[PDB]
Amino acid sequence: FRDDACRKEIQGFLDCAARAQEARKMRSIQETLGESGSLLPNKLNKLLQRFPNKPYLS
Amino acid sequence: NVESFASMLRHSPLTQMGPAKDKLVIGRIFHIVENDLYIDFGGKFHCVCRRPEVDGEKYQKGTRVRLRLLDLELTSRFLGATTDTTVLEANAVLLGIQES
Repeated sequence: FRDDACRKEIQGFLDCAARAQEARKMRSIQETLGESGSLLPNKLNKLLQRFPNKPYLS
Repeated sequence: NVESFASMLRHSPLTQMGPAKDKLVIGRIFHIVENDLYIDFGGKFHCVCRRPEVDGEKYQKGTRVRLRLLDLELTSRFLGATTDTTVLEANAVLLGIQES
């Protein structure tokens, strides 16, 4: 447990943490704001409520 | 000797056209919202085709285009419904400008 002989290994673990931290921030915000692939329930339920299913007669 | 309605329907272009599936028709752009174009082609509903990238500028109101119709009215019935769901529009593919 000496930090003078394992300096190279620590940087790998350090630099990674920095990159990983940024990805978490980028992923959370971008997914909701960004429109990729499938829509979100909140926007998809506004589309299903415009064309409601009618299992009754009127 | 007044023409009846049964004679109009027999000799009308739509009736003789037959199934719209893969039929070349001529449309008229009547409303444009950004790239999307709203096109009438002698049917009950319009089609909403997107502006072609190659020559977008030429597609203004009045421009007459060529379409390859698929449906005259997009309908489908889904699980539990008692009637069909209609989006009040036709499906067609834009094939460019009618070069008169």
